[PDB]
Amino acid sequence: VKHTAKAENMIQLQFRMEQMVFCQDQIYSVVLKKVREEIFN
Amino acid sequence: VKHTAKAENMIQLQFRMEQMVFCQDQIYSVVLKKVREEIFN
Repeated sequence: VKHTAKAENMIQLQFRMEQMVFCQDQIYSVVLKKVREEIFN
Repeated sequence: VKHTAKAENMIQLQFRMEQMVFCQDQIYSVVLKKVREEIFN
C-alpha cells in the first residue's frame, strides 16, 4: 500500500511539472525539422 | 507660407500614423521573399 501510494503521487507530481511549460534552450533539434520536413523537402 | 505650413503638418502627421503598426493581406508575398532568401536561395 505505502509504495503504491507513493508511485501514484509521483506520477501526478511529474505531470504538474510538464504543464508549466519550460521552453528549453535545446528545442532547436526539433525547430530545425520545420524547415526541413515541412518546407524544403 | 500657407501651403508650406499645410505641407509640413501632413508630412509630420503621416509619421504619426506609422507608429501604429498594421498591414492586412499584402504581407503574404513578402513572407515568400523570406522563404526564398532563408531556404532555397
